[PDB]
Amino acid sequence: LPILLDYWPSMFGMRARVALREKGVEFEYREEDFSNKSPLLLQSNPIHKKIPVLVHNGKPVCESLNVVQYVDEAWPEKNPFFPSDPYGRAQARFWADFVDKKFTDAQFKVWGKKGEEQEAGKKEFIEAVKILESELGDKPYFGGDSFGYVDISLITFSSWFQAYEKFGNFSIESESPKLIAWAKRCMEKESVSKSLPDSEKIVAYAAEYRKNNL
Amino acid sequence: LPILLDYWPSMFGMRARVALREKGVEFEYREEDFSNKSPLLLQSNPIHKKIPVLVHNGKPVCESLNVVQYVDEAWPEKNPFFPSDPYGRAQARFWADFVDKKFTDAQFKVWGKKGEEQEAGKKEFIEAVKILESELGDKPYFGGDSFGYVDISLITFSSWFQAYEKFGNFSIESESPKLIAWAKRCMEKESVSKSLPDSEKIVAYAAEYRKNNL
Amino acid sequence: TFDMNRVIDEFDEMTRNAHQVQKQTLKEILLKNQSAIYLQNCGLNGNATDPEEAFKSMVPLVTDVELEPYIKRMVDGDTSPILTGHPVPAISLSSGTSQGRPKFIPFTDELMENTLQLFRTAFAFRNRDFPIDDNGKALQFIFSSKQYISTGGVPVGTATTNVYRNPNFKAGMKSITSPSCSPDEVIFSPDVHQALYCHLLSGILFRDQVQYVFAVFAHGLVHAFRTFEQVWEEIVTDIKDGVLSNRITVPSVRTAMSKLLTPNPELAETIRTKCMSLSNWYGLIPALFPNAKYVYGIMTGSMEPYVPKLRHYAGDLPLVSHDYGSSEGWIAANVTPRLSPEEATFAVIPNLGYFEFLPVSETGEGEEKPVGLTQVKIGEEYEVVITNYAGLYRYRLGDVVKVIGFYNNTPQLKFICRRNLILSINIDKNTERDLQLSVESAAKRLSEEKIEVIDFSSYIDVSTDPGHYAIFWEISGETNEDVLQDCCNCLDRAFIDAGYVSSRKCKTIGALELRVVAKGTFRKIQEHFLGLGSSAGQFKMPRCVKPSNAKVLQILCENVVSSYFSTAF
Ligand SMILES: Nc1ncnc2c1ncn2[C@@H]1O[C@H](COP(=O)(O)OP(=O)(O)OP(=O)(O)O)[C@@H](O)[C@H]1O
Ligand SMILES: N[C@@H](CCC(=O)N[C@@H](CS)C(=O)NCC(=O)O)C(=O)O
Ligand SMILES: N[C@@H](CCC(=O)N[C@@H](CS)C(=O)NCC(=O)O)C(=O)O
Ligand SMILES: CC/C=C/C[C@H]1C(=O)CC[C@@H]1CC(=O)O
Ligand SMILES: CC(C)C[C@H](N)C(=O)O
Repeated sequence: LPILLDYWPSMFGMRARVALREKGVEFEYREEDFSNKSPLLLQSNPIHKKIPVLVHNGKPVCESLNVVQYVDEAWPEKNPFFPSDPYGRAQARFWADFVDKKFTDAQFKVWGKKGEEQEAGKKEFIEAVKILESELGDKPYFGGDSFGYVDISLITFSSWFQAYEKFGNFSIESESPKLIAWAKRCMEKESVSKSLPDSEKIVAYAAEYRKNNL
Repeated sequence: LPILLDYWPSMFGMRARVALREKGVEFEYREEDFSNKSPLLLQSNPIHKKIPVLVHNGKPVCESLNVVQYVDEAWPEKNPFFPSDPYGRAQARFWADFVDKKFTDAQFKVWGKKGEEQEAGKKEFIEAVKILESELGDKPYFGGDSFGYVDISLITFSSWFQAYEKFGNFSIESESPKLIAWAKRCMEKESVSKSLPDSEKIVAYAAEYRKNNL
Repeated sequence: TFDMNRVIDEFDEMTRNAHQVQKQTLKEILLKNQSAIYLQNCGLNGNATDPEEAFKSMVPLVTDVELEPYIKRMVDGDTSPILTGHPVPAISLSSGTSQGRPKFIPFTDELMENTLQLFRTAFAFRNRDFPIDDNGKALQFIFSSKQYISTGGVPVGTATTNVYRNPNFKAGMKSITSPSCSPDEVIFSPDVHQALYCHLLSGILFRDQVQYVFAVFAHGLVHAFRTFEQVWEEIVTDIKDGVLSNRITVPSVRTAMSKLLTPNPELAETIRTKCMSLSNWYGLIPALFPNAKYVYGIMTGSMEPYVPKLRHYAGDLPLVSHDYGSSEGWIAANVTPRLSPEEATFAVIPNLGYFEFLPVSETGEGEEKPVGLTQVKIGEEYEVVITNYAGLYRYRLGDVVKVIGFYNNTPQLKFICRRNLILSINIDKNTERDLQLSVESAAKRLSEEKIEVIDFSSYIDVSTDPGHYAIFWEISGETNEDVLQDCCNCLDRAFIDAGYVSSRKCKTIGALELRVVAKGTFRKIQEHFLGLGSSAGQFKMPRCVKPSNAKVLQILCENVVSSYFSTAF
């Protein structure tokens, strides 16, 4: 039984849970007090001390995207996230690397910081969701003709979309609708419809974060 | 012929070279001017314009580890960079990204800064040098039983080792004989013997860089 | 003027002249309504000394497909009248479908007279068994918060909506009911779930004055009381400070409640103790109003499964079954309302229409010709056939009844279940599944708010250029727009089929409009339907509105808490 070290609002912990539940594993979730990082966690990554951590054969598997391809390679018979070709693989990896850089830091800016920091992040994330909307083009998903690699990668950001809508006092949807549009599409998968906690609470954690650091 | 849009001083150019040359594939190298970027380069790399980008069969592949992985995946018939096991691959990707971020960030602090941050970078690079040493022991490579994927990502910094001993004022040989000697073994191969440009050139450039930009 | 004794004796007379009034109702409906064009089809002219026999010999049976086009021409820009007397003041729908697609039935003022006299009579019998204080109040989970106007400029309305907004609603109902506790503005609020929330609050407002707790439906009641379990601490915080929860947004409702809001920390103390003391919320309704004589509504058939949970909430208080009839036609009222839900029956009122019954006896279907209402055989089951002021003449609603016995000269009828089902291929689909995909797909973004979609519907607007699908939701709670706008996009994105792709992209028929409505809309529809009174089968809701469909339609547009045209595309 796969043991996962997770965090209720971890977008990355959610990358793990979404990946695993998308595949077909029954697994156990353990919630972390990062104030007190677990004995098994502090043995899984004694330096980052960071999650998600899927534990298999007694071998800690770490980092979110690392973990989801771990998901591919651990049960390679039923639900592949990549298509057959190497190029398509490189494109999906390409875009997961996209998900991970200016996109994450920009959202981190929109709910985590304010003022001069804020608007930089706000145009960054609208720029992000726009290049995004452009590459979505038409596809149900992203990483293949079906539920994909990076589907898992960026779907889990759409419960924080509420947080972003409110602190940014924006609405990331009249500027780029097909994206959020794609998101509540991807919500029908049982992988994300049971792995991801509620947004009002996620919005509140962003609010606890904010109220702490003003 | 494969098209490499590259920069000769870049370590990451060199990994494209090491992976491509390690294989046996014949390619055309294109030296890129950031002041006057090639037409092919804007089209190949619209979003970030960062070298190297390999054009193959009219499809572009960009970024560092991704080009290497594409190269390994595009030509799986000869010398494989990764292990057959998912988990071993797992370790490799973890270590490759490891070299690219923390080792590399401290790395930029080595050749690219002055003062207390330089001092910080120096603390950081010798330590991560020690942990690179920790993962290793008494062996030739990284990614596989021969020249491997993580060797690919990290060996390119060996051209820059002369600059780090130089600007770092530190003994990587004395504290970590293992990493450097690992570098010189990889240097025995034409893959690194012909992909790593004279360290004198990059080492001169870095100083010239220092002089020129505040 | 409502008097218990005269109305009951009069009704008794009516019950014993049941045969006469049925006849007289047929002669009078035909005189009043003689010129209808299908009547030319049969050859009728009216009156003479052979009227009743001639009516049955000449007038054939009709289905939904035969009735839908005709009164379709009545509603949409052709304000032209068709089958009873004049053009109609309102427009309706039937549960189950006309070949998978919308059904429609006409509305007249007489139905309002039918309502007022029926409730006068029903209230009397029940007040006879459960006498009330005329200076009290009552908890009514009742709405008519919505009126829109059709594409031809003619009002299209539910039974809730046309009664309650009727100019004669207030004065006619004042004498036979305990005054609803909530203001007319809350009842007719653009935000009903919050207004239901204030309706809870409202009956809660005059607890000691409350004589009874009323909802049309028991599922309505269970809905309210489960919701109670949900929101009791929020209500206590809201009413105590004299400031309603910021949840509440619509201005008219905000003004009404603000007229009623001032700080009172005291009662909060009482409520937290009382509500904490309950066991799994058992006997919720007696807990809230210790002195309500009864909980009132239809407790049989489809609602029978909800009645025990309501019993769980009502404690040992009696659940009194409500009467049995509608704007399609009223048939029966409960004249022994103290009867338990398991033994509950309804006695037919014969002045509201001329009704006939198709025998099921043989095997299937039966193919026997129909006998008279009093000519019915006791113990056996028949399908109700309707002739009346509702635009249906010897109409097959498609529904099975049982004869429990005769209340004097009128029959007592009994009903089991909800399903009047034979179904066909719709053209409002986007098959039930795909449309269901659309609701469920759009609903998860509501889910992150801890909300599920309790129900849904859709409408084709050919008034506008380009036309547009309007998707409608009944949901558990209030939330922000950004998600609901996201919603609408998903309903577009969920309709899997290609046809949708060419037009919505090409815009030959316009952007889907997600008009989000509040609580009980689809409940009122079910309320309407099992309360249709011809029927054991009335629970199946039409999912997508053709120009024909009108029940769900009435409650649809103004009650839209928030409405959106996709900012997608
Ligand atoms: N069962 C019933 N419940 C409530 N009101 C009824 C009922 N039957 C008849 N009515 C009277 O009929 C009046 C209006 O209903 P109305 O006929 O306008 O709706 P309709 O849509 O045009 O027809 P329908 O209700 O049968 O589908 C309602 O306002 C109500 O007063
Ligand atoms: N980009 C990283 C995300 C890592 C990250 O940002 N981790 C945070 C949680 S979101 C963390 O673990 N912080 C450790 C702590 O605060 O204790 C990845 O590839 O997953
Ligand atoms: N993302 C690239 C990084 C390449 C890179 O850093 N290239 C250098 C050229 S020396 C650069 O971008 N300099 C930044 C600039 O010119 O603005 C990769 O993975 O290869
Ligand atoms: C006569 C006034 C209202 C109509 C009757 C309705 C109620 O108010 C409770 C149930 C009943 C449903 C039904 O018989 O149509
Ligand atoms: C009380 C009634 C007006 C409810 C009605 N049966 C309807 O929902 O149409």
